[PDB]
Amino acid sequence: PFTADKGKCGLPEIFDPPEELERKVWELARLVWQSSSVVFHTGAGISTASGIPDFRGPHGVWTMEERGLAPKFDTTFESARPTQTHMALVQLERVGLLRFLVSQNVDGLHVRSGFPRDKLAELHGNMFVEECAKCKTQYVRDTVVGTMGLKATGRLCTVACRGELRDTILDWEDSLPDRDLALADEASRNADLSITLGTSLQIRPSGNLPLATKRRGGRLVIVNLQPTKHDRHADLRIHGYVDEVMTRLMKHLGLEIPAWDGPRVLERALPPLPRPPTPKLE
Ligand SMILES: Nc1ncnc2c1ncn2[C@@H]1O[C@H](COP(=O)(O)OP(=O)(O)OC[C@H]2O[C@H](O)[C@H](O)[C@@H]2O)[C@@H](O)[C@H]1O
Ligand SMILES: O=c1c(O)c(-c2ccc(O)c(O)c2)oc2cc(O)cc(O)c12
Ligand SMILES: [Zn+2]
Repeated sequence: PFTADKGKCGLPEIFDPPEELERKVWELARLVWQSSSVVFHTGAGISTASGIPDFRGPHGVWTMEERGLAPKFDTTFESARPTQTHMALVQLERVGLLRFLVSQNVDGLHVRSGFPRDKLAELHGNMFVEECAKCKTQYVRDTVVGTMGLKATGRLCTVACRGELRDTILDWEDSLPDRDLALADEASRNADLSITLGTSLQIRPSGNLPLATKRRGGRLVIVNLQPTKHDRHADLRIHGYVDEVMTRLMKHLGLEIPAWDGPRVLERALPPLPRPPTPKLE
């Protein structure tokens, strides 16, 4: 834990100049239009624009620690709002353009945005989620569960059980929840398009799931300000802020980014909404 390898921290950021950024986001649109099964992979980069620092960015938690400085939070977890990127992903699922969403984020924003939990793998856990050690029932709380490392929180299960509730935050030693990783793995293998957003892809095996898409000739898009572990495997690398990339993508797809109603939990995806007809792609 104290000597846990925190990987490559504080690499220089890359900014695609505007003409190139505009051309890459057009190519991403073309890829989304052409794909049968689109899977998104998110990391801490999608939450930096809500005030939650990442881990390995220039002011990330691990980067600052290396330099003997502290990360800065501009929000609590409870007062953090979903970004434009978070809400774009909600809409993409609703119109059937996203098959599944794999996140390394513990910040609870995908759940709180109203993204359906049955299309989400939360590989590293959720700050707001406790789980019955007996029956495995999960409770999505309105405040952060005050423990980390799969510890007893002190609350008990209420299923019609009295099982001990534990946090879902993996420590360095803990392996990924089997359900989340198994669904994330099946989605990534069966996808013909994996898109990574604000992850450096340094964690194994979370960071490696997008590569599974390349099996049977799937395509891989990496959107990130820094270099990533798997840059050389990407069909398309977009170096720009994920909110800029996603608002431009949504405009190309003719989709609006929906309103956030405040924190709301959706267990099961709703029936798909209508979406714009597809352009002719030669
Ligand atoms: N607004 C932004 N737009 C685009 N890219 C961004 C933005 N902000 C940050 N980035 C990029 O976002 C990337 C975020 O990379 P990392 O900080 O490694 O986070 P992870 O989610 O992959 O960390 C994985 C696990 O490691 C930890 O131990 C935990 O257990 C994590 O769950 C950077 O490369 C930024 O350049
Ligand atoms: O529990 C914690 C936590 O999860 C995170 C964290 C950091 C960056 C992220 O991008 C993120 O999603 C979470 O930081 C912390 C920093 C502390 O001083 C104390 C904590 O207890 C946490
Ligand atoms: Zn129980």
